[PDB]
Amino acid sequence: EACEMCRLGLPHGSFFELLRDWKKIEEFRNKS
Amino acid sequence: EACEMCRLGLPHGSFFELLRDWKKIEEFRNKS
Amino acid sequence: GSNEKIRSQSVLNTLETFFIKENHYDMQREESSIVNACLRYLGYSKSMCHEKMPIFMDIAFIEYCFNLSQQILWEYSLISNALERLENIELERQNCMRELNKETLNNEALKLYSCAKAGICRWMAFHFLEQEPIDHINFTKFLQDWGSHNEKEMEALQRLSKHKIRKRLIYVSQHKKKMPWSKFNSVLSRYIQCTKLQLEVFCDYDFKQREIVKMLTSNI
Amino acid sequence: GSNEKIRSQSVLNTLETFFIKENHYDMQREESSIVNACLRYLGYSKSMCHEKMPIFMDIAFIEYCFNLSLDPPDSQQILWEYSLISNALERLENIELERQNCMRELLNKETLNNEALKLYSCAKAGICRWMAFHFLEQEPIDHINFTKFLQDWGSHNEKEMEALQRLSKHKIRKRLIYVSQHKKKMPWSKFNSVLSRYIQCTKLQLEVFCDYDFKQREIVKMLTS
Ligand SMILES: [Zn+2]
Ligand SMILES: [Zn+2]
Repeated sequence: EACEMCRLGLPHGSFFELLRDWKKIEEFRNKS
Repeated sequence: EACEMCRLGLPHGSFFELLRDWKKIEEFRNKS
Repeated sequence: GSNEKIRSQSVLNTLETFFIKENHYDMQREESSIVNACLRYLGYSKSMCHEKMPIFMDIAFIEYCFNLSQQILWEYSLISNALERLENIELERQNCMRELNKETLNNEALKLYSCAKAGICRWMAFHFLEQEPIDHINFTKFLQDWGSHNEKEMEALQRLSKHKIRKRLIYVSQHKKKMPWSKFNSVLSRYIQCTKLQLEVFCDYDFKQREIVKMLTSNI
Repeated sequence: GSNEKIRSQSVLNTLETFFIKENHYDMQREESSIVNACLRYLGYSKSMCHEKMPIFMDIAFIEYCFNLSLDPPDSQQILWEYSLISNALERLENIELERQNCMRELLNKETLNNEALKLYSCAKAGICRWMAFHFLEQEPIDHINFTKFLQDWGSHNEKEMEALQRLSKHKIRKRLIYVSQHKKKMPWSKFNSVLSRYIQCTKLQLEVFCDYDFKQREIVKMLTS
């Protein structure tokens, strides 16, 4: 119960940021 | 070499047929 | 070559953790995308084409196909394949059991099996009979393949097929309401849970039935 | 709670089997969908929100993000964007920290360690530089994020980073001339080689000494005889 993001069920942490970054690169290479 | 589907590189076998059947059920339940 | 084997094996092991439930598997919306991606990967995996499909796949399919948790697709090719996978489950049950409560459960599976198989074959037949025009070739081809233990019931459906739509609907509608689908949903659900229970207890599978075994030991 | 823990650990094991390469990871068409689905599953998994990410994920990310190659060239595959590249440097730092930590706890050990350190500093600086080049060619310059980037990732190189901040005040032609000339002198292919070697050197160290498997058996076999 320390983590308010976990309490609200919202996505966060390393695996989430990896996902977003991974998606950014895919986006960039399909357009390009 | 013996299996001509393997030689042709086309999909076949239990896992493929399971896939097709699973997709049919999904397509049916998606507009229901 | 065989790195593709290792990838495919690993994808299959992930499906095992998603599919093997205590109760029945269903597609929760948070898991559709990965389960689909796993199934498509195994489906197109060159290394998996002639590989023995684990029995948890057939069980998850039956649980999914008949919504065991108008949702069932009553289509000839699909239900035929569904019955074939239900058969695969039963053969695997028999072999694994062949190696007091052992025989009670074994007999319970045998009765639920035939009863479930009958229910599926019957309701497929009802669906053939509701169409207009009927496909007499496939209707017949289906009854020959699957309803060969309930032959007098299939004989009756065969000669019902000669009547036109109005009378077919009246027989089907009255016989649907005499024994509704909920009966067979309950029989089929019980055959799956009884098979899972047998295989974990005696044949050393793992269907997350540890808690179910402790409740039967308690005496309720 | 514990069941979705198990499911997320299994998705992670499947990713391990797709990401760990003898050479460098790249996204193949036939794996796109399952790799994307596994990454999204882990990204929303409640049980993974405060799990330490295994080092193979960072490595795969770095290989993918910088489009690393050993043997072979592709036209502009690297997304030079502040937030992405800052997160990439963080993940490279994590690889380095893992490598340093595991190397603390046969006769080639000191050499492999020292070679990784040199390669890390050079890789880090090269990524910094090329990100800075990108900033310098934007018009107008994003001075807040540009200054922020250099503070965070140009503390060791404080001598070079004074010049870029002065250069950012000059007009676009001057900045373009500078970048043009500095790219010809030290092109990206040099840093592709540095990163590739950092990553491959690290994988070997971690395999031989620190009990990882990064599919370097053939490099270890050659290092015997
Ligand atoms: Zn949290
Ligand atoms: Zn084949």
